[PDB]
Amino acid sequence: KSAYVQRGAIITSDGVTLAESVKQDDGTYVRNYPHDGMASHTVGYISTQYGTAGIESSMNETLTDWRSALYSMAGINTTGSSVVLTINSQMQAVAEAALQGYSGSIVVMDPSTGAVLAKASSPSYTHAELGTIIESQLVDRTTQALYSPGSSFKTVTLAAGIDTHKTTLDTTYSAPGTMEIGGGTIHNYANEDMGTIPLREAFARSSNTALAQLGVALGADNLVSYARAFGYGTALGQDFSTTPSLMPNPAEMTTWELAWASCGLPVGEHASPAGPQTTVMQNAVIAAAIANGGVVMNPYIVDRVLSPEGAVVSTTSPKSLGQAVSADTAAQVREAMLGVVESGTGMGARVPGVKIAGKTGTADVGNFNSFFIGFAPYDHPTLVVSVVIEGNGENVLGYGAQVGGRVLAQCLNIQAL
Ligand SMILES: *C(=O)[C@@H](NC(=O)c1c(-c2ccccc2Cl)noc1C)[C@@H]1N[C@@H](C(=O)O)C(C)(C)S1
Repeated sequence: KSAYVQRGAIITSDGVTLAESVKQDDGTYVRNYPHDGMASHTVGYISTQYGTAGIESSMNETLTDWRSALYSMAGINTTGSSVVLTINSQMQAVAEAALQGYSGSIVVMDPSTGAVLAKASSPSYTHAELGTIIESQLVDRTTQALYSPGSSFKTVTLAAGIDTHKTTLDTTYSAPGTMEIGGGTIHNYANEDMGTIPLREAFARSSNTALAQLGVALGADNLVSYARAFGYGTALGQDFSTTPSLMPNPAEMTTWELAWASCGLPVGEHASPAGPQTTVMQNAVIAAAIANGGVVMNPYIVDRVLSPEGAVVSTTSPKSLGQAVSADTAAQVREAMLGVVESGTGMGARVPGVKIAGKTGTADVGNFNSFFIGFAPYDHPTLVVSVVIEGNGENVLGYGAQVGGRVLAQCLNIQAL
């Protein structure tokens, strides 16, 4: 009976329709996807073969007595209501252009609300291609793929160390090329001996040996608690599905495992999952919480629902998942992240004439992935970005940062119009 009931439209915040139902002469309705290929994973689909995904799935209730027995009356009475997303089409096009030629994903988010302004996964597909045989492409690498976050997770270790008042940005750390911890070995990248340096510098240069010592000083309970307070263990998304980011049961962790976890590498062996394992969306949520004075927002992608004749049925409200760190801690972490871009591993994210802050990472998976989270402008951030570029075959060292800065710069100009 449901082919005869018109399905509501899915529309961007700037007024671009990405999904629509069209009436047949038959009486039935056919699902049409204008600008087919934009925000495909987010818009989603309902397919017998390929399953259901995205807004088509999560808002299916919304987009979907005596008259019900008459199929001829299904068309007149009740139309589906439409969904206006928080996605902006120009920011979406920006994120999609930056992923051309690469596998991975980008999220652009408003740090004060958690509104998702761009959400792109690559490789992507068109709805036309769902009517044919295809495999990778269908995985939503923003929300439904887990990755070792590598050094980008040091944002959480740093935040926890500062928030528990166990260290400060100017506290010095030995940052040798190799160190014995928990009866195993931790190395800096390239075995680089950095000598004794302040934590802000250990963070800007992404020393594993330094940040591992902080993780060990923190202990497993604190490291796991802080990860969870940033959202680990929560299925992020008010109105979309994200697979929870994972940490171990702290009681099961060893010291060596702890050392590695605090650098973003999951090496545990126990009943509970190894961690951290992250989504890109979770990485955005962390950057956003840091950008927003420590207040974690549950991200969302629907702005509002519109009745068939264009009335506002309802509006999403921003909702907090709590205060993960104090405002004072957040300002310190923001400062440390500025250092990453101004003088450490994130210089590829620099954009002349605007202050960009962030944290980079690289995780071995002979393949490695490149991560970046960041926000801008440094003073009064209005945007957050989270990026993964998957190596696969290629060396992609530093690519996440170059992509991140580019996306932020172009999204700021869009914001400005
Ligand atoms: C965290 O991402 C860090 N990554 C590494 O150190 C990592 C290594 C490596 C080499 C020897 C012993 C242990 C490990 Cl994990 N191999 O692959 C990567 C490079 C640092 N962060 C990165 C950046 O912020 O992206 C680096 C490249 C500066 S190293």
